[PDB]
Amino acid sequence: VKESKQKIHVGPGELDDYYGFWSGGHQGEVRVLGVPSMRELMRIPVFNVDSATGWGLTNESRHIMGDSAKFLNGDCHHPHISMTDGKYDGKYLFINDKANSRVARIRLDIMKCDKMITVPNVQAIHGLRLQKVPHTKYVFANAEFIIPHPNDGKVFDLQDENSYTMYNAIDAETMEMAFQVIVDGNLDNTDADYTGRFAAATCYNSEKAFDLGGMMRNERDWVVVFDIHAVEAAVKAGDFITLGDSKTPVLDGRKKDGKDSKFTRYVPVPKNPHGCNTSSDGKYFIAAGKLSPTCSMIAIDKLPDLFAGKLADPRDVIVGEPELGLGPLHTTFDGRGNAYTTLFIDSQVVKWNMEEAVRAYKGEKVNYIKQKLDVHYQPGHLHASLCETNEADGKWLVALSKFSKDRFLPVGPLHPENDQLIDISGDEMKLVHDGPTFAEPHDCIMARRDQIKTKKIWDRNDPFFAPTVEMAKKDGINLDTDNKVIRDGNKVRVYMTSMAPAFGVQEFTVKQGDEVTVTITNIDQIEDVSEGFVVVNHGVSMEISPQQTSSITFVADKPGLHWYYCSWFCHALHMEMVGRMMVEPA
Amino acid sequence: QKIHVGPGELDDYYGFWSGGHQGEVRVLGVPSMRELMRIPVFNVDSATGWGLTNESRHIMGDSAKFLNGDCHHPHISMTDGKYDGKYLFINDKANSRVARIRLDIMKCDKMITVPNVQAIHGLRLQKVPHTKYVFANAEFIIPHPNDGKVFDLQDENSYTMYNAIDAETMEMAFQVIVDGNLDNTDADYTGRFAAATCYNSEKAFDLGGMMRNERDWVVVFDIHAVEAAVKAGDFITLGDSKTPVLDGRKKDGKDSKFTRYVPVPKNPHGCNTSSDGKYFIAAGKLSPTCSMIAIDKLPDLFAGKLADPRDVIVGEPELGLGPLHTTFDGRGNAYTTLFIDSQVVKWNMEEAVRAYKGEKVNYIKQKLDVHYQPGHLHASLCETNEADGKWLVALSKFSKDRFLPVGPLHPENDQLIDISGDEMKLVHDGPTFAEPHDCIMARRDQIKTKKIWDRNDPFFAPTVEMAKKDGINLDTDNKVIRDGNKVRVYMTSMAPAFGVQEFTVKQGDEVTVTITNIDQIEDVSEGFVVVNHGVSMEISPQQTSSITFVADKPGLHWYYCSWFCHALHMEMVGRMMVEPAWSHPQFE
Ligand code: CUZ
Ligand code: CUA
Ligand code: CUA
Ligand SMILES: [Ca+2]
Ligand SMILES: [Ca+2]
Ligand SMILES: [Cl-]
Ligand SMILES: [Cl-]
Ligand SMILES: [K+]
Ligand code: NA
Ligand code: NA
Ligand SMILES: [Zn+2]
Ligand SMILES: [Zn+2]
Repeated sequence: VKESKQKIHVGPGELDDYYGFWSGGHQGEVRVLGVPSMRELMRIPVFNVDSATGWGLTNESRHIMGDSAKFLNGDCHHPHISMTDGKYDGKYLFINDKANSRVARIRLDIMKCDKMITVPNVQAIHGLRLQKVPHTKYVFANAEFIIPHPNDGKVFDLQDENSYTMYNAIDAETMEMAFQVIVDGNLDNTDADYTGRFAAATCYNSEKAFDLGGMMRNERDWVVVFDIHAVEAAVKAGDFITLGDSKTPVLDGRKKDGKDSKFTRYVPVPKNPHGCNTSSDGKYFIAAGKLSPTCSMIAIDKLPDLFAGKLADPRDVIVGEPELGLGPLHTTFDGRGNAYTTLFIDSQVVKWNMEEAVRAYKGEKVNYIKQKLDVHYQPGHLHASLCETNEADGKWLVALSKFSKDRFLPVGPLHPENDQLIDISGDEMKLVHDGPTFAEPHDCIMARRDQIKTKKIWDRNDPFFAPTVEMAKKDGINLDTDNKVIRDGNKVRVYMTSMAPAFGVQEFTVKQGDEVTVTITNIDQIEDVSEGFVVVNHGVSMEISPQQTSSITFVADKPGLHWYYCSWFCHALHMEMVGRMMVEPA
Repeated sequence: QKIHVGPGELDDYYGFWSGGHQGEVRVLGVPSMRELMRIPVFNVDSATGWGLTNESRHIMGDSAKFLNGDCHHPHISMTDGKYDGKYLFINDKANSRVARIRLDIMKCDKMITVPNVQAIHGLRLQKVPHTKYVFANAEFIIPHPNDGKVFDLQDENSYTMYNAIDAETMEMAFQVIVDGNLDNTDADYTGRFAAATCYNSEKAFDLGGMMRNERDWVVVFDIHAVEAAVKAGDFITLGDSKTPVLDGRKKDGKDSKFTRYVPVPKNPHGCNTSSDGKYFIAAGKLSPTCSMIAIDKLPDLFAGKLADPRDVIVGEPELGLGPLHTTFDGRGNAYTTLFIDSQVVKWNMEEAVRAYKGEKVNYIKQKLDVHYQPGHLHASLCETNEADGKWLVALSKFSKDRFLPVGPLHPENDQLIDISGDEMKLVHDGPTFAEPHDCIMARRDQIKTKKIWDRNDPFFAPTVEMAKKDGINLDTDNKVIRDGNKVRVYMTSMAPAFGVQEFTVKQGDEVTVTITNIDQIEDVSEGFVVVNHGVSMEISPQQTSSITFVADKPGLHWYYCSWFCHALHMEMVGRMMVEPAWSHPQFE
């Protein structure tokens, strides 16, 4: 006997116990929440353009974004935190972009996106998860959509021998591609084991069909299992091809005339399986059945025998297939031996015992279902605290439901997502809070307060603006002290320190048509004194926090006097923290 | 008064938060302080496609080229001094705009770039007899014309202007040249008078100069005189704008017909009309006071019956260090933020007036510590004659240690305070992003929203008229219209299928995709994303939305529905096939 009775109220002056990192959904950012209050503490821009901080306008952010800075949109789903020895290490958060086929890395000490990659030769990065052991060496990313190779407009047939999609491994630390594995069918979600050897992905379109009926044709799709060690061996030996103009090593993980690749095994699993979730004890890849009212449990410790050819049938690694309810989509873990699965149709979370399910699969009459909790309504992902680690603590569960209906005040034709906080600390799940959220966050991840360590003020050597420091060095500028205007043809490079309540350069004059770069270094040492910079009627806006250098470039296409001002309330004299750009005509 | 909204309970109020430097408007439930919706305005929203779609770019006009805004001041339209729930208006200081949000669909439906001005900051609405005008301050003095021949703020043609916009048409109604500059503004409860604070009577550009004068002022506008002069045709126009411009400057110590200047210390900031209609209350900021302007002494002021403009001041209570903003409980108490002392001070307005006449009396009732450095504050219904004295939100600029560390950039702290009693009680710390400066609350029953669009809605009526030139019935048609190097795809959609699931174009073609969501059920929002083309938008029930992009890449390119709509959402996809340029006629 043990009751679910955790406190959910965080009053004024008290602090949350966990960080929550929510996907921004179709809006493209990442959001930091406090748990259990469920309040949003910060927004981290990634694929969106943020007016407030200038992400997508500043030179530092556009440098990180590369050519994809031309896109103003992203579509996020799956946020994950880097691990060492199967425990969160607080270093990085990674997230997908389904719309423009990217992966982004967030540095959790500064809470900013610091690296971004467009995955080559694929369309739509959706499923995403991290290697656990011995650390997050790879980020594993699913490209969802089958395309021709090359995709040059000669062939559109998705059944062509060179039409396929690929599993993607990105080097977590350099954020360069590591390798890609061609697969049969398509990819939905993915997860990794607790050794570094195996990873797995559900596939819903084993039919390689383009119509909805054609995609639900097979009684069984599969989860494809990857022998990452075998892939690495082939890469070290130079046994790969490359595609197009990408140097990324490409391995062929498809079945050929019924013959298995060395890199993959295809395990039959019903049906359009969706979630692919690794239990915190490291025993199982659990695939949610979706169109089948089941989950399929793959025994990770049978995978070595599978790849060695010691098992008679790939179905032999399946050790449980519990029947749970209608529309199972995703699974999470309390660390006590239970799994928690969302039932999209029944609109519930079902708590079930994994080892009891395994015994039932063998024929024992044992009820593995512990409880079903109604949620409101149509849940997709769910997430228990530390569930992706061997420290899963069984304290909090968030279920992310797609249809909020009447759970909040009406706000027009568009509705919020309902992210419901559930106490799982005791024997009985208890619903404690309804959290409305914008643009369908879809999935989220939690970390203990003591697993995250952030900077109070920037380091002057920070790589985030190192390229700007280098520019300054070429101009002979000391960013910590200088207030100078550099003239170079029709290019003007203004450098200034800023400290509330005065810009270090309070006026400058240019010629109509000049290309103006303004570089600002906030030389305050006081935490929380953020500064801003806005050029009126020129589309220019950015943040400069303490000890940060930020820069932005725009053309002075309008003659006359044009004001700039500090946007971040920084001082009692904030309204008066302003300057003048004077633009001479021809 | 219940503080917590449990699962299945609803909030009692809507809150409309300024999005600050991030540029949107946010809808919260009060008292839970949870965000229920985001309404894109000056930001580009990946999720709904605002700033990408043809409908939204049509509304933004030429300013669709800007990806930023800087919001401060949301206000709800009124009839006879009470909110009527029709419209929300908000400022853009960064690119000099005013936007209107329709509160039935919770979208921005109109936007205007205010001509011949820089930086729209202060904004407020006429109260009586209804919101005929939106009043908006341009903060910064500029040359006229601003053609780069003259830069001097002291020149006789350097000035800023007060701006009145027609609330219903969202066209300019008039502009009034002022001395000094303009910070915040409010309006009376008759329709005759509006008022604005000024902090730069010195017309300087450096920090020292802007603080030189012991007093600046609040400028008072006689709107009846302005309208009369417009009907009489006694006005000029500036540049290409047809907006009537009236001159409200002093000339050689003689007042204009349109304005009076009441000296107020010092770099005053907030300008707030008491809910009983009695006072314009100016927050003294660099002066540890507020200045109370007796609205019923204004007619005499404008008729020469008073010797000194200061004679309309009937109170000037000493409150504390750095007064910025004032609000009202409807019980005769005012509440003022003290930025430096980091408090909310509750004070009785009638007793402050008594003390100004020398009657020794302590008008200060309570000082509540807030965390930290508060800017604006808002009490529920404070802008109307129904000010109900229930909730107060103070919007503080430095949250410091009140929330978990999230790196060098901190959230703002918007603190909900219970004022239903004699003692202010702090009940909730609400962190927010990008500095909402201000917010406005409305009772649940003051807001009525639509769940399904009407097919004739003006938001996409331009799109309906485009479709008709192509012979298209948007409610039924799934057609690919070709027109040179332009391709216009029209489709219905209803979960989980697009009505056009594939189409073929030539490389370089300009493709417009128009989708009409013909579902009838509430909350089946659909989406549309073209992979690797920077294309994303929302289509809600009965809405038509459209988006235009160049098919610049040969090959097969998937599109998919982004908004979860169905159990078969994952499979609601389509294919754009782009034939390569080398297989079609070659152009340079
Ligand atoms: Cu722009 S100021 Cu006190 Cu309104 Cu926040
Ligand atoms: Cu510097 Cu506000
Ligand atoms: Cu239609 Cu998702
Ligand atoms: Ca299938
Ligand atoms: Ca002054
Ligand atoms: Cl998953
Ligand atoms: Cl104000
Ligand atoms: K702040
Ligand atoms: Na990169
Ligand atoms: Na307009
Ligand atoms: Zn997902
Ligand atoms: Zn899912």
